[PDB]
Amino acid sequence: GSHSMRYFHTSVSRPGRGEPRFITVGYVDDTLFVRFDSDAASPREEPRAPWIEQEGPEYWDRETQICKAKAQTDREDLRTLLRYYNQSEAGSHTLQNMYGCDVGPDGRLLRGYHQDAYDGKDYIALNEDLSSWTAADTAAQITQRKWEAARVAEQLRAYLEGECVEWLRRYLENGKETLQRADPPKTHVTHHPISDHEATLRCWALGFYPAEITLTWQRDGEDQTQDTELVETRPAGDRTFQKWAAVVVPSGEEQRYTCHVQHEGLPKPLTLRWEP
Amino acid sequence: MIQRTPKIQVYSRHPAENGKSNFLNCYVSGFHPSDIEVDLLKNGERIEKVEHSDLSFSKDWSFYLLYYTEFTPTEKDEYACRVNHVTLSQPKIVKWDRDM
Amino acid sequence: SRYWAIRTR
Repeated sequence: GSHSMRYFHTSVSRPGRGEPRFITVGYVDDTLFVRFDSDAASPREEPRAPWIEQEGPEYWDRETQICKAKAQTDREDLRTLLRYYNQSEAGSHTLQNMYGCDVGPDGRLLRGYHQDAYDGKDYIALNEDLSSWTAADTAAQITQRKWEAARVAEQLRAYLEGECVEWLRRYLENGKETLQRADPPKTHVTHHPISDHEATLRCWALGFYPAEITLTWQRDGEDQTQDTELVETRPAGDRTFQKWAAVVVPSGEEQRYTCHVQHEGLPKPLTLRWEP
Repeated sequence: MIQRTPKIQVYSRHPAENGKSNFLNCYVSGFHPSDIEVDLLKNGERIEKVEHSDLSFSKDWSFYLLYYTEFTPTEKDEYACRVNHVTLSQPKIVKWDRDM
Repeated sequence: SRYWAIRTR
């Protein structure tokens, strides 16, 4: 089905403790494949997936240089943003950037992305048209004016429509063994008596990929959307993910509850029940 | 300046099987700023040589990190995660529950 | 593969 590639970046100033830290990672869908950390002994972009290891010296050098140039630019922007926001240089601030593309089953571009955030808040984002911008405030508007005059949107659009999707397909072909394989969740239901009057029914989903998944509990066929405890999908550490949903049920009414599981790795949605 | 407390989850990579090697994970997410302290504990004492994923963030820009370490669970040993963050008035400790 | 172009805010 559909696939995506994303490059995440984070720059964090630490006044009195050296230059801003820089960390960038790249993903194809939910698979991490490259990383760069300015605090590493000898900073360089490193592979984090077996299918990217084959790329030659030129690739790695270019990538490393890009990362370094980005880190430098973020440092200049953190200083600029202090002015834009009339802030002292004594505090720590954050600059985040994400960009990438989504392509459909046929390998064509579905959508492009390029958005920044300052101290956790939306700053400036390229619109889905890949030609206009959205500034979250008057400070961001200053950046918008500089980028419009310099025609940044055109450059980004050319990358997003060309290189981005071109390399994504290349990665997908090279790592097809993993990037194009869905691991369905292994599921089961646990029951934990809380007291004589009620008990916990927990629906588990383990070792699945990609992360996208839906878990829901129904009482007499009705979604318990407001009475379900759902934990954040979490990484198992081996590329797969885990997640669970729980409901506090009245003792004796356990069989009125069904857990429903949806995941691209399953031919049909699953429905589970607790076996007393 | 926005500040979002980290959500914490301590669990094992595989179902806990005493005497069987596994991985203890402490996943912290939904937090901001990025500065954060996470320690895995064994019976109250900090474990040494704990690795962690590279800083990344979700759609709402909140950060997430995975701290992990190899370990062999037993009947007696107690495992927990201790997290320190600017939003936390004191270190928050989350105990491992081989059922969550 | 990453985007190059250096442009400050």
